[PDB]
Amino acid sequence: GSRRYDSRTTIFSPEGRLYQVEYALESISHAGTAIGIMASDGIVLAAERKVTSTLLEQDTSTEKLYKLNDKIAVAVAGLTADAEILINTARIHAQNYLKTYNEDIPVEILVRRLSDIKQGYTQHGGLRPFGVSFIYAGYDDRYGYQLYTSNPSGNYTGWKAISVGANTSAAQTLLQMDYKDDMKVDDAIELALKTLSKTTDSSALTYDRLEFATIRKGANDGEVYQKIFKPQEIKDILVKTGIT
Amino acid sequence: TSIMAVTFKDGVILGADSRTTTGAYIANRVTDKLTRVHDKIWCCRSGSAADTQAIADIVQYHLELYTSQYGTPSTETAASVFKELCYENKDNLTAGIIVAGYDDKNKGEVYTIPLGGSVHKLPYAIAGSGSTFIYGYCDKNFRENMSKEETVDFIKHSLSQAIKWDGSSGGVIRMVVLTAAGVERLIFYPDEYEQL
Amino acid sequence: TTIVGVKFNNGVVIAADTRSTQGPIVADKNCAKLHRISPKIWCAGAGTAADTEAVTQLIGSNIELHSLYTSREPRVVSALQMLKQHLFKYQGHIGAYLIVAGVDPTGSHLFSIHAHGSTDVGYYLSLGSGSLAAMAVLESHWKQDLTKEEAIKLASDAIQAGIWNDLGSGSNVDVCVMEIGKDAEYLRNYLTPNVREEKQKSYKFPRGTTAVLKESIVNICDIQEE
Amino acid sequence: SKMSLAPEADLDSLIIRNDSLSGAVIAAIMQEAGLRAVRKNRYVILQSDLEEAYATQVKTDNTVDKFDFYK
Amino acid sequence: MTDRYSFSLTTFSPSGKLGQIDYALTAVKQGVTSLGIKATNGVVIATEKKSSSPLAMSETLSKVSLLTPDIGAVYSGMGPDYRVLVDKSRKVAHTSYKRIYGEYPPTKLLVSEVAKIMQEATQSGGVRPFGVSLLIAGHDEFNGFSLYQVDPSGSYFPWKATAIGKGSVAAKTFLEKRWNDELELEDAIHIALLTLKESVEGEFNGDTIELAIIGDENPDLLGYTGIPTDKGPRFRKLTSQEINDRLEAL
Amino acid sequence: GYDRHITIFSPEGRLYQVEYAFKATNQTNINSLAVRGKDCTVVISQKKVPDKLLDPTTVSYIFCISRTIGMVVNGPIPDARNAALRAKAEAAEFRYKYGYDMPCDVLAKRMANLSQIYTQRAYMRPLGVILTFVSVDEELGPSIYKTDPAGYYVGYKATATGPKQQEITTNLENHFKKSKIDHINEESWEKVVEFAITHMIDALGTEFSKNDLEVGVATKDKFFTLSAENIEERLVAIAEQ
Amino acid sequence: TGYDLSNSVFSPDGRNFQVEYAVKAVENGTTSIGIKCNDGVVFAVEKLITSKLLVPQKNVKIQVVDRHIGCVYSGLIPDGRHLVNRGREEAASFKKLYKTPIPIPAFADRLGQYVQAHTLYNSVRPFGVSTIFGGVDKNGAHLYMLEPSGSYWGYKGAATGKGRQSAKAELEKLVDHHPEGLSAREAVKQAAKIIYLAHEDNKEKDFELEISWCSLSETNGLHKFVKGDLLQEAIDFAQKEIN
Repeated sequence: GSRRYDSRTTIFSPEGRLYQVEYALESISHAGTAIGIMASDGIVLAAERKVTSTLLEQDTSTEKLYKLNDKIAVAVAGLTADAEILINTARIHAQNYLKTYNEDIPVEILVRRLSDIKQGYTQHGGLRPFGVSFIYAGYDDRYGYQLYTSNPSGNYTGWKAISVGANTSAAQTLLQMDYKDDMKVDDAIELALKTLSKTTDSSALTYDRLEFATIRKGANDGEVYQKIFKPQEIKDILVKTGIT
Repeated sequence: TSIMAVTFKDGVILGADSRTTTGAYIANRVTDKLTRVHDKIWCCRSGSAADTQAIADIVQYHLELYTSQYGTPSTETAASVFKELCYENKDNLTAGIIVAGYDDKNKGEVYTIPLGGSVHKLPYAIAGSGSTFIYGYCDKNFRENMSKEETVDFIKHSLSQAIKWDGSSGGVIRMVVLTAAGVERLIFYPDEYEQL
Repeated sequence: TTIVGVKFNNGVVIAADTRSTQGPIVADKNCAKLHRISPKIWCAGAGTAADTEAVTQLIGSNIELHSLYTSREPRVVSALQMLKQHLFKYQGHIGAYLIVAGVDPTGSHLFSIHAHGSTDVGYYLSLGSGSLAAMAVLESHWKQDLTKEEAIKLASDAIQAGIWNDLGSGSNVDVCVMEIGKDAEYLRNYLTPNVREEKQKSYKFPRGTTAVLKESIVNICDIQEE
Repeated sequence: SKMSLAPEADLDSLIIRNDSLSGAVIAAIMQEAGLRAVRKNRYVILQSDLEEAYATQVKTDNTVDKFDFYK
Repeated sequence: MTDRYSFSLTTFSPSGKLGQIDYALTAVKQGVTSLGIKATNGVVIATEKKSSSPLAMSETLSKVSLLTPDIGAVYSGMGPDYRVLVDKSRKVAHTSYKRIYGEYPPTKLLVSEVAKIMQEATQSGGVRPFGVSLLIAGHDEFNGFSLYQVDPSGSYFPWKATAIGKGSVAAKTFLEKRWNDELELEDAIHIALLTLKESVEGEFNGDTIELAIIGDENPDLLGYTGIPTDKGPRFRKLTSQEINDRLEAL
Repeated sequence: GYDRHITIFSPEGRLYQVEYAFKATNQTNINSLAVRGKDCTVVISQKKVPDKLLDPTTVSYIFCISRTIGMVVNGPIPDARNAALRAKAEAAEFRYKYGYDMPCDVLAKRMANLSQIYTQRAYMRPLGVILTFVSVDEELGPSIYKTDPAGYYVGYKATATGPKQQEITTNLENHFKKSKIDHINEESWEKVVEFAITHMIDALGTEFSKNDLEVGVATKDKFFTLSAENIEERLVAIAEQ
Repeated sequence: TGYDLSNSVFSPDGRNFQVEYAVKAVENGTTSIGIKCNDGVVFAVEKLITSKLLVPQKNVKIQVVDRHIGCVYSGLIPDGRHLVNRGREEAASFKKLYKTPIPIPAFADRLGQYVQAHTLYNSVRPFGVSTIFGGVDKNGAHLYMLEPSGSYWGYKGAATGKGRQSAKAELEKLVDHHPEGLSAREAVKQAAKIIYLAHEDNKEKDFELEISWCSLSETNGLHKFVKGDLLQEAIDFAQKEIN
């Protein structure tokens, strides 16, 4: 019957571990690198694509930066296919909360909601877990700027600066020596590019293989404007900060 | 509306009028009330225009499927499918239907299904609105096993009277002659049948 | 409302008035009343105006899909048989009255379909409040076999007569001619009976006539740049 | 060129059909067309024989033989 | 009688990579060559006919198809799996966007509804991935022309010109050097054929090379006149005579 | 192990289980030939009745789907009846919901899509019949579409199926190579049958009695199979030529 | 290797092993014949008497369906008694909807789909029974035999069970001598002769003969049991010749 062909993707191992969730972590270590830095007055999200040929039109392309409403953007690392599914369930839950309380969703709710969806598949169902890891950059008046990473376990914790994707270890050690608490949005940009410049597989770092988006409070009246940079602002900011 | 079917020596003959009213206003003076639900089993419709048209498309679908699997239906059989759509839904549909068929093993047969939902094998039937006014005229004049010339004249005199006294009937009298020959339509114009 | 459908030799011509009403008050002086189901199958709707709009769009999609799936041009009787079934399932709540006209590889057809799912054939048809005023004109001049210039005149006369003699109809006559083996011709505003005669005066007020309490500006553009 | 052929027969008809063939399969095809010419009793290899012999000793179908729905 | 498969048949092999999406990407590399080029005033997509036999007609088979009047598609991989995915592509375009907003979906939009169909062929239970890769060329009002590739994984990408199938390695090398920014739809047609001539060893009749443009609108195919607001279909598959013109233009 | 029982890909990249279905087809030793007339279609297939005990009438491979559509089946007969019964239901349902008769193409395309769902679900097994539909469609004229367990189908100028289908293909090709048209031309439907049987006697080598063949002919608006008397008339016409 | 464990899987050859196995389970049952006479059908089944405790003439293995379709089977006795039970729904249901007794070629079709369905999933076991069933409707007599695979055919005599070799060889000689179509009244005495001959490879445990017939002209096309004298005459007829 059906039992013969069954993988069983929800059992414990002989040592009290979940093999299948471990392996989801492994496939996230091949995908492109993504970094987020938290300054006093904004957040930088900066991600390196896995594609780079010139026939590909990377200019209009967005596969790393998504807006969830008008205050919370996420970056993706993992299966880009899988990630679009969780993003529409998040987009919808972010909006339901605005419908029922006429007040923009706290960052803490929208992150805790996505985590439990992922948790859900390893608890029951027998479906294979999700193969995605998010960095949430968002702004709320309660704590100011906030940064959160969640992985395919569903455990999320806040951060001051974090990185998922290739060489997670190497990227964290470069940031750790340089980061300071008095950073402004100008200072953070310069540390983000430089850290991707030291880890990239290819020695050259180009404007076309980088995606980049910030959230700054320099929008008037105590508000926040999310901009996902055009390819012509990235190009100018790579010559300004002296990476090329 | 005023329909009828008269079995005769070779098969069976159906006849109906072509009027469809919505109160005093006449919507259609030329409408076919004799529908083919198979190539040897026709039916005549009276009652609510919609209710019976819904039954006639659904019976046409049940009998096509019957043919592709089990072989040619009988007239008996076709009558029993109407029976199951009328009786089950008799709280929603108003359906007065005559089913008239020609087998090659039993000649012409007539089953009539009045508003209730029962079958009745009769040697000739009348139904509709204008039927009331000719029950007496037909019972005097119907002999069994008449010749095809005589039977067409017997159906025309009938509905002639049904048209003259009823206000819901009128226009052309169509006819379907349903025999071993096949399907032969006649039509009788208002000039012709108002003298006889 | 007045709607006529007149079959002739090589096609069918279907024409309507343009006045759309909301009780005694004319809602729109000029409005679309001929709906397109597919490139060859036009229909017109009387009765409740929200019901015909919604039903033609629903039978539009289901026949557009069906068209791409079989790779044939749609036959008129498809549009008739999907309407019949969908208007019955509701037991006659939906108050849609349509004249579905169209051409196809079988020939031209012209049907009428009422709110209960009852359907008929015809060579002339009418619908709406002033339907009886159109039927008198059809009966008077309709003869079997007409030419395209002739049939178009007969169709617009009937709507012409429905405008003067029924209150529900007014303004323009729209005609729509579909010939066998040709592109459908939608001839918009084909007869204009009467335009609004001038006013006696103008009424431009001098600036400063209204009294204004306060003023503000409402930023509609997205949150302004960084 | 060694063998006696009708000038009607033409090699250009053959070359397009198969997209793979080797110098030893070709050797066999000519033998077969010239062996079949003996049954008909024709001095020359007529284009009927050449065509028949082409379709035999080729095959090369094991992979899309009845599994053509991979395209 | 029952379905008792509810468990994924796609699991993570112990070194990442979902085993079944790797394999399916191999059946996409066995398929017949297919390629597309984007210009500043159109898009061309072209593919080669494969014939079961000389008995089989090939005109009856559609290997290029329409999704909407402005978006056409062409595939590489398995024939059966593309047929069912084109029909599920038209329903979901009509039901979650045509009825609800009127107009036909934008091209960005439509690719995402098709990518969710693919994705849920591994997340869900009992199934395996579609064995096809799509190219989707189309035209929307606020971004011009665009060209997309939707892979059996679900990932999509905008390209300027790409190819897939068995001659994909050779074809994309040639297109890398030949493509430019200024291009006509007439010039691109000449590049699309020239490449696909190297990849097809079989008969190169204009019967058996199916080419289709998403160029500009055809007042003639609209089917009705007298509405200056409506516009014709931008898609147009070329007949066999017209393709034989561009061959003698080589 | 569990990649070759169910329908998932193998590491190589091929649906083994589907591939195994095609070998299940040629397990009855029926051969068939099908040609397009000028206004009709003719399909002959051998009919071997093994034992004396079997009643020769019930054994049949030609199934009447509608007036418009005939269907000749190659393969094991349980799956025959299962695909013929599902075909009949779709033929009726089409008529009901769209109001005209189901064309040949549309019945062929509905079967390929059910066939696809059967190679994509895990618990379903693909049906091991190859279906060929003959008809005289009203829009496109004479037609033949041949469908298979994978879910691939295509049009045909003429076609054969069976164990010795290769021999029969060579003849059907040789004929369209000389005449240089897509279809046998002869107005009458009686002489397309005579031609048909000639090419089977060549391709199989077998001489046919009237019982060894079972003949089906689609004309305008009726599809019949010929009675055992009528197949004897045809074979006197081959002998007298 | 692993292709035999499960149903609805094919081997590289193209076979369903579970279905090939089920025919071996049919092969153990008792001998059962069916003779199509000119006017109807005669079913006859060897019923083994296992022990002196089993009650005589009380364990009928002939089940009727409607009023005119006899069913007799060999194989797994509970499993046959389920396939008929489902068959009493298909008949009673047709009769409700079309108000005519279900015709025999149509009943053969309903059963066929039902058995064919049970070779399509891993989740259900294939039926381990061969059926012989037939009767008389307005188009004449028919006889059918239903393999556990799901195929069925017309027949003029059928057999199943251990004695299928000797029986099918004897039904050939019965259609040789009587090519006109033997009489129904006579075929009772001929069916008896085919059970006693096929019971010489099984002559260890004596048996009790059951016969039933459905003829247009004898019983009005209604399926009955042969009982009383005509049955006690049949035993005599076959027993005198094979002495």
